[PDB]
Amino acid sequence: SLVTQVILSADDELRYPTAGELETISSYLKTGEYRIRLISILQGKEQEIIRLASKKIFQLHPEYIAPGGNASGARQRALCLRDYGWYLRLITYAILAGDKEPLEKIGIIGVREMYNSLGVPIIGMIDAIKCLKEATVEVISQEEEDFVAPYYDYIIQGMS
Amino acid sequence: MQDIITSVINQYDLSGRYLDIKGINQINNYFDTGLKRLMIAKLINKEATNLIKEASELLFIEQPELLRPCGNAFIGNAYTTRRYAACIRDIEYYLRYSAYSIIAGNNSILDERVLDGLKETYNSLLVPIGPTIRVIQLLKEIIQKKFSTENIENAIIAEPFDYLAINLSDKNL
Amino acid sequence: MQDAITSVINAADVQGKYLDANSVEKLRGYFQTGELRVRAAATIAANAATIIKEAVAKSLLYSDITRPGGNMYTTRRYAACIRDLDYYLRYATYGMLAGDPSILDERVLNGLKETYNSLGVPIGATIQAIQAMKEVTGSLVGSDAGKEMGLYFDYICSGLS
Amino acid sequence: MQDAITSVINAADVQGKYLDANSVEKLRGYFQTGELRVRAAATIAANAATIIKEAVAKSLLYSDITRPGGNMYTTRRYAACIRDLDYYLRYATYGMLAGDPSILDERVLNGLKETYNSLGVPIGATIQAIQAMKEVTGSLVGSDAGKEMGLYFDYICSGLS
Amino acid sequence: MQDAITSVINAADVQGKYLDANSVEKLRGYFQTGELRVRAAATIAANAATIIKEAVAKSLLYSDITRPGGNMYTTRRYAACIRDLDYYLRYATYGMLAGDPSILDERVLNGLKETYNSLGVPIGATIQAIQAMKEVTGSLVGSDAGKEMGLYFDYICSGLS
Amino acid sequence: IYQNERIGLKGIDNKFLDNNLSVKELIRSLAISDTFRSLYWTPLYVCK
Amino acid sequence: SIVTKSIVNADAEARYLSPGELDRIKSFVLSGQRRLRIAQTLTENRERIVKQGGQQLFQRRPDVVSPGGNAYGEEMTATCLRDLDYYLRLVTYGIIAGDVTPIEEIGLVGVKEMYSALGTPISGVAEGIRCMKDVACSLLSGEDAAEVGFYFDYTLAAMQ
Amino acid sequence: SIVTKSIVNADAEARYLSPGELDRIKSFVLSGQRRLRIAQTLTENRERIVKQGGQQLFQRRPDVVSPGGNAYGEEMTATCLRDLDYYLRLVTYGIIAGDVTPIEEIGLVGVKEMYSALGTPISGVAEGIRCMKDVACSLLSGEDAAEVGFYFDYTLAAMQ
Amino acid sequence: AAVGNKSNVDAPSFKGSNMELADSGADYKAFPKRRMPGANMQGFLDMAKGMKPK
Amino acid sequence: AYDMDGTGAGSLEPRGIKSSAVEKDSRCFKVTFVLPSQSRLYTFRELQNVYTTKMVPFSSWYAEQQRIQKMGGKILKVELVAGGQMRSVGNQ
Amino acid sequence: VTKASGGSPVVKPQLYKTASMLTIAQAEQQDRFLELGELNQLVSFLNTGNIRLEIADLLTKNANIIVARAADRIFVGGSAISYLERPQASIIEANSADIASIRQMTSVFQGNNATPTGFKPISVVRYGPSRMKKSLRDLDWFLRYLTYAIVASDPNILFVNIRGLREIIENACSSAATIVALKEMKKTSLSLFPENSIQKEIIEEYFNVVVDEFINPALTDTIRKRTSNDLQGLRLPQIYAKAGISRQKFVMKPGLSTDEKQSVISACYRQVFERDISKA
Ligand SMILES: CCC1=C(C)/C(=C/C2=NC(=C\c3[nH]c(/C=C4\NC(=O)[C@H](C)[C@H]4CC)c(C)c3CCC(=O)O)/C(CCC(=O)O)=C2C)NC1=O
Ligand SMILES: CCC1=C(C)/C(=C/C2=NC(=C\c3[nH]c(/C=C4\NC(=O)[C@H](C)[C@H]4CC)c(C)c3CCC(=O)O)/C(CCC(=O)O)=C2C)NC1=O
Ligand SMILES: CCC1=C(C)/C(=C/C2=NC(=C\c3[nH]c(/C=C4\NC(=O)[C@H](C)[C@H]4CC)c(C)c3CCC(=O)O)/C(CCC(=O)O)=C2C)NC1=O
Ligand SMILES: CCC1=C(C)/C(=C/C2=NC(=C\c3[nH]c(/C=C4\NC(=O)[C@H](C)[C@H]4CC)c(C)c3CCC(=O)O)/C(CCC(=O)O)=C2C)NC1=O
Ligand SMILES: CCC1=C(C)/C(=C/C2=NC(=C\c3[nH]c(/C=C4\NC(=O)[C@H](C)[C@H]4CC)c(C)c3CCC(=O)O)/C(CCC(=O)O)=C2C)NC1=O
Ligand SMILES: CCC1=C(C)/C(=C/C2=NC(=C\c3[nH]c(/C=C4\NC(=O)[C@H](C)[C@H]4CC)c(C)c3CCC(=O)O)/C(CCC(=O)O)=C2C)NC1=O
Ligand SMILES: CCC1=C(C)/C(=C/C2=NC(=C\c3[nH]c(/C=C4\NC(=O)[C@H](C)[C@H]4CC)c(C)c3CCC(=O)O)/C(CCC(=O)O)=C2C)NC1=O
Ligand SMILES: CCC1=C(C)/C(=C/C2=NC(=C\c3[nH]c(/C=C4\NC(=O)[C@H](C)[C@H]4CC)c(C)c3CCC(=O)O)/C(CCC(=O)O)=C2C)NC1=O
Repeated sequence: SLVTQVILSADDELRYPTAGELETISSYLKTGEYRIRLISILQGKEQEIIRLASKKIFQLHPEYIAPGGNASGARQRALCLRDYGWYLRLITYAILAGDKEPLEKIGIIGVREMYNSLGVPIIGMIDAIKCLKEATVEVISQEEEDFVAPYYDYIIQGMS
Repeated sequence: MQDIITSVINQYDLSGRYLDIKGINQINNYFDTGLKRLMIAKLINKEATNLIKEASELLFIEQPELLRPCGNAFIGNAYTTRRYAACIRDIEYYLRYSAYSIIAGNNSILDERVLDGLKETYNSLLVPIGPTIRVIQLLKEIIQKKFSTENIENAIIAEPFDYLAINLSDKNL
Repeated sequence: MQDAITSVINAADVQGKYLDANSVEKLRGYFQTGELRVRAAATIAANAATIIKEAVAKSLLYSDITRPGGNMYTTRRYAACIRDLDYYLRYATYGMLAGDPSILDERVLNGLKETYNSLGVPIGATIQAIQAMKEVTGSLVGSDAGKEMGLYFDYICSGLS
Repeated sequence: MQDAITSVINAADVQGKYLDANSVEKLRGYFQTGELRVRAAATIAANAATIIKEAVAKSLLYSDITRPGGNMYTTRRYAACIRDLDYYLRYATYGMLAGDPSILDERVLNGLKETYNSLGVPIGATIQAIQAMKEVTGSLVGSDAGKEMGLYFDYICSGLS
Repeated sequence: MQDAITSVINAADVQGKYLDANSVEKLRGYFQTGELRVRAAATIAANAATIIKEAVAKSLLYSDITRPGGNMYTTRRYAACIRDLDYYLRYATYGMLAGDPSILDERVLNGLKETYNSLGVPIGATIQAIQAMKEVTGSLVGSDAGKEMGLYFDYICSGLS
Repeated sequence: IYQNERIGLKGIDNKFLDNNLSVKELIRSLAISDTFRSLYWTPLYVCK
Repeated sequence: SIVTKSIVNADAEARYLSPGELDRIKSFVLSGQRRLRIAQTLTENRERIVKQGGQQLFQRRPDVVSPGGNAYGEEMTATCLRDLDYYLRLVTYGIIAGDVTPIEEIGLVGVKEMYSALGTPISGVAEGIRCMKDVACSLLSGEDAAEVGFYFDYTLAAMQ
Repeated sequence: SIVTKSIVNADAEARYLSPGELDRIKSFVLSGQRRLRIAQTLTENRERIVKQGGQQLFQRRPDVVSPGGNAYGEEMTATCLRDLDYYLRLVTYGIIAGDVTPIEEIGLVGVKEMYSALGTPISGVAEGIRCMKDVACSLLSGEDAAEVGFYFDYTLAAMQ
Repeated sequence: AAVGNKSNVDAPSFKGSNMELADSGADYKAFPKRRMPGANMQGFLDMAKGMKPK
Repeated sequence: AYDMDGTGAGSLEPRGIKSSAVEKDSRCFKVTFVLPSQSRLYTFRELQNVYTTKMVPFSSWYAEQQRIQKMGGKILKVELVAGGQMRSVGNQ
Repeated sequence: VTKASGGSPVVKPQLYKTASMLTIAQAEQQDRFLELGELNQLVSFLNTGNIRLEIADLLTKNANIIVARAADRIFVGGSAISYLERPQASIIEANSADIASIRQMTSVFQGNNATPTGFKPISVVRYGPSRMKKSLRDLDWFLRYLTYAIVASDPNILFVNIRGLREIIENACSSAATIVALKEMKKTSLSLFPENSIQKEIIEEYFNVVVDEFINPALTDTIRKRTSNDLQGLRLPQIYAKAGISRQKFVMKPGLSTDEKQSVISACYRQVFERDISKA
């Protein structure tokens, strides 16, 4: 989370948190429930969104769905929606703890070697998350989707 | 480094005086465009991996020599994919430190972390300085394609990329 | 860190005697299999990533260590596995060439089971990954070469147990 | 600024002894090549402009130091090159006659690499120009004379590096 | 750090062309002398201490650099010499195998004459030690092999001058 | 300069001492000597 | 430009700028609108100004392109026109700078050393710029042709 | 051996063995038939190689056996030949291992500390090994004498 | 064969051509003899064909 | 000299590890710990064993023990093998 | 503008290894003459020698035949081999190898199976010239570093320049239209030698190093995160560090042989003191 980054970043200098950092905790905690209210909106639309993600990741990339591709077959596609479910679940964690570590300690750190040992094309997974961010805009209004927009494209930046 | 603010405060500390209103007017000009400086930065994070890709093809479409053998001058252009891999990596940096420096509203982060020894490093590896600067402003035109209907975002985007251009030049005039 | 020739020279030297007929008898036995081990180590170097991809998909790919809560959930933790399985397939290749498993316990086995208990890495799933990795290695190098490369896999599995 | 005879006399004088058999032995070796060096310095004087025109066209003529932004773009900067390459081909001719590279570091090498770093002149392209200039110089003066003239070119390239 | 094959590949690659008949013509010339260089590097490895002991006793053993005030007086300073002469006989062995003196100026020559001037090490006595060391090296490896190993000694002596 | 090498310049001094030469031509007559060229031009870097 | 050397003139003299210097910086910047129009004409006429420039150059100097000439063959003739594209570019700089200071330190200082060292007849390249001048002044009115031609003939003067 | 240090070389470098390393393990094991023949010659010639080895050693160094020498009397002279039997044994190990790695960590590492601490002239024992070398190379052909002598002179080098 | 026969006059060397075989072209310089054009310059070569024939 | 000259907050050398070790201290611990790197997956360096047991001095145990937890290490056991306890003079 | 300068020394970055090369460097880094094992290392690759060299010329001579026979397979639209452009640097020359392609103005089939299933071959001019100006250029280059890997010691120069290559060109190229073209060169290059002779196994093993590793995921970028503020984070392609001699490390696992424990300790002397003073 954000307080953890301040306690850590202040701990390697052997000092208490300064004036600016205590702002960064205080301002983060005052915007508390709005992340809490937002994640309940997204949890009610996880079956909403991943159905829309499978819309365009496969019409864009029929290579993976076709016989021979990695996602060919039922059970391969079955977990395919599961990876969207874990990613969307991770983003609800990142939207709450207002930073990137739950998207980075999980999911991002070492993701390429995971997929490369699986056969999933790592470029395709970048479009999958980009597809997932494209899908979240429809079930979300303009007020709060740019609140969740910077959490998505960090994942794309992490995967390249 | 130093943002526009800390650079302003050091301006008044050297003279040892409090912040007058001419000093505060400089700070207010940052606070007005500060909200506009972010979606410029937020657009770059969303357009980062793309904006390097359009810059490379727009570069090599005019400099096909950079994708060719060097000549006997052992010069580092994008000849091999090992050369091409690292050479795209430099475009990462020019977009990155020119992205922070858009938010700081001041080129202090640019010269001390990019410019200092840049001609040093490229003269060692014999790297192109000419094409290296041209790709920096191919990014500038590419980024300004998005914010184009008005023209006060344009001066903001131009300031980091224009600073690297004037400073990486061997001065002809 | 001794090969078959180093171990033969050590035992013949540790008694202060020359290399008699029995010491050279084993050395001739090692030189006969010298042609087999290089070709075994040849193909294993080529299909290193393919062998590890086959073992994990055949042993522990879909088990619930792979799912959340399991010992292999996060991408850092998954990436540590194929990094970790690479050493077992690599050091076993060294034992197959040297003809002596001294390098394994010297550089792999010591402090290994004591380390996995610290991290909480499941030794049970680890050995079955190496067993499955041993099964695919017998596919590539053949039967007898698989018998040689397989002879050092279970040496790792035995000591790691 | 010492030639082969000056260096031989200095070392024989610095110990306060006469010119023994070893000191004259090298001096006789220098007088044997005295005929070769003059003819080598003869043709180099004739084809001075032709050699420099061949080196720049063969090494750095069309590279992007020649284009805008490169280190050699403007006509003042291009004209400084052939002026600059003339000294390397000229002072190397002096070392070839004197048989001792003392004149190079005395009058060329000292403060040279420290000067190019000030101007920002690429030392990498400079040495390859001298290497290409060394290659054409072996064309004119022959093999062994090129070996002599070439022996001072890389001395410049070594110290300038 | 390029050998004869690396230098041939670089020049053939730097023009973007394949290895034509002229590039392979020199490569065949290097492979012909491949048998000579290893045996030359073989005996030099064996008689490394003997060669350096012969050179210093033949060139600068009893001169007044060896006596008090000379540049080699104290035991630390004397011990630095045979340590220092070991590199010249060692790196020259590398140039003899690689067939290209690029390793010398890369790892020996650069900052060398600028370092001896700092310490005040006499460059004159240094070259004569290497010349005497070159003379004994022609004793061991033979005539043509001595011509090869000797071709890199004077390269050190030239640049170190 | 020492008396050995000043013998080569004695034609320049007494030409000046008899009021037959200026100061600037005395200065140029000294600097264009080989006694000067052998001291500050020859044993030095070309730009120093 | 006129701004930079009117400064460095008054800089050396330990003084500020006179009315004679400041009524011309003033007079030059009001001239700046008309200068960009003139340079804008030569900017996207380089296809005709260069190609017709080398038109009359070869008709007047067939030696340089004939076998034995410096610009002989498909190769050198391309570079034969490349230099004219250079000098046509510098004239666009001089028109906007209001002076041959850009043309001075680019393409003029030490130009005889380059072309003598390249084997190129320096008189031949002077003939090339004169042929470009008639094409350039034919593209503009009389008030402009007294300027655009005015910078070419300075380049003609320094190039011999 | 060549097998164990070609491994530990590539072991430290985090890589496998190159063709340069694997075409020599290959080249060494085909050489293994010829190595055992060479070591088999020195194995049951230790009676002559040692006894004639100490032959020339005393004729060249009578001080070490004279009264006051380290190997004086019936006792020390027996141990005087015992060490030569040691070093002759290690050369048989180096020939079969294809390297002085057996000779390195046995009889060479810290050898000057032992013989200096025993009062033995280390130069004298070096003379003994050289006398054994002429006897050993006299027992083999020219192709073999370039090997069996080759390991002795390494022991000569490290023993001074 | 030299064919030095007689009347080796000096003036009036004429014209024509022959282009005799090289040699020694069996040596080994590592660099070519250079040439501009390529990349950055296909525009003007194609375009100096225009005036080539004039 | 020793690490307690008067340095604390607001002092010229940066605020850092301050050990209570005397002049040339001769006390040393015997520690045991695992310390996973947590940085190999974006650096891709070679791997080294993380379970170590070694003798650290008293002069720098606190810095090491303060750092072993910095990178998520766990200390399994430490002892004071060499040195006395409650010893006024003699730790030197 | 930068108001200071550290200087730019001439640095030659690593490009590849060769068998004649790294073993000269390994004992170099340990501060020793190479030993008889490594002297036996440098010799019999030189003893490979002309066998490696003749593989180049026989491969180099019919380079067009190697490239053209791939062109018949995966390029519709007549010949479509005009866009070859062998001299790729724009030089007049110094000397040229001989290739000498089509003379008079796909001939016999009898075994020719390229596309494993319904793979779409790139047509032609639909594809366009500028993109076509590379495909023959890269079918060129695969013939090249192979004929630099034969002439060198190892296949390492191929591995550095083919690892992430398929990803970079993956958008302007159907990747399977490369694997067909790369497996046509081995099928063509195996026409030259009597098989089950020594040369047949040499060059075959170098073709499958480049084509099978071509279909292989690219290495991940290495990151250099800094510890404190004033530093700056970097990032390097993992391709970049695996080219060249690749300097070694030393570890002190207690239980090594006391030489390799001695070579590591003396390796520690050279690091901290810059010269092994125990040797000196
Ligand atoms: C919390 C972070 C996290 C992720 C993401 C994760 C992924 C993951 N994906 C897997 C497989 C897979 N994943 C895919 C994926 C896809 N095919 C497509 O076309 C798509 C673009 C993509 C899905 C959106 C396929 C086809 C397989 C099966 C490959 C095989 O085994 O043959 C596997 C092997 C076992 C399994 O399916 O559970 C893991 C562990 N583990 C994690 O801990
Ligand atoms: C933060 C600011 C910053 C920059 C910019 C930077 C650049 C940088 N560029 C490098 C190399 C390189 N850079 C290139 C780049 C190019 N080649 C071309 O032909 C083109 C002109 C250009 C691409 C635009 C190439 C080919 C190399 C490798 C040279 C070689 O090994 O041959 C290297 C050496 C490898 C390494 O990274 O360790 C550094 C340090 N470092 C920095 O800290
Ligand atoms: C060369 C001899 C040698 C070995 C074998 C070795 C292992 C080793 N495995 C580790 C971790 C690990 N190892 C695994 C492995 C697994 N998870 C599973 O479910 C499977 C059963 C298993 C794969 C087969 C995981 C997930 C971690 C990360 C643990 C963590 O982050 O807490 C770590 C911690 C540090 C790191 O990976 O950077 C070490 C040191 N070190 C050595 O020097
Ligand atoms: C691998 C390339 C390379 C070389 C050659 C090298 C030389 C080098 N020689 C040194 C000293 C020295 N070198 C000598 C050498 C000599 N005295 C004489 O009279 C002779 C002429 C000469 C022996 C031939 C002496 C006496 C010192 C010690 C100087 C001192 O203590 O002041 C030192 C100072 C540090 C030290 O020795 O630990 C270096 C770094 N370093 C390198 O990296
Ligand atoms: C901006 C100022 C400026 C100029 C003018 C300039 C000229 C210049 N002209 C060149 C060549 C050349 N220039 C010519 C020119 C000519 N042949 C003729 O017959 C005509 C008389 C004449 C042109 C009208 C030729 C033939 C070459 C190639 C010479 C060779 O290949 O040896 C080259 C070397 C190749 C290159 O890098 O382009 C330079 C640098 N550089 C500059 O920075
Ligand atoms: C395998 C490597 C190896 C060696 C070489 C070795 C040497 C060794 N030499 C010894 C004694 C000795 N060695 C000598 C040797 C000599 N006297 C001379 O004059 C000659 C110069 C020289 C022999 C050629 C003598 C006289 C003693 C007995 C010294 C005493 O009794 O004080 C001893 C003590 C008695 C014993 O245990 O044998 C050892 C251990 N041990 C080893 O493990
Ligand atoms: C951040 C978590 C953490 C803690 C708590 C910690 C404690 C710690 N306390 C120490 C000593 C000490 N601690 C004390 C403390 C006390 N004496 C008393 O009478 C009181 C009961 C008590 C004060 C409340 C004393 C006197 C020493 C010095 C002991 C000696 O010199 O022998 C030392 C030895 C080294 C040093 O101080 O430089 C450590 C490492 N280290 C850590 O990393
Ligand atoms: C010597 C080993 C080696 C190779 C091969 C190599 C290739 C390489 N191919 C490239 C592009 C390309 N390569 C190709 C085509 C193809 N490539 C193929 O291997 C197929 C035969 C064909 C498709 C069927 C195309 C169309 C491009 C342009 C892609 C783009 O526009 O980005 C590029 C980017 C620069 C360029 O535009 O050329 C490199 C660096 N580099 C190397 O170091």
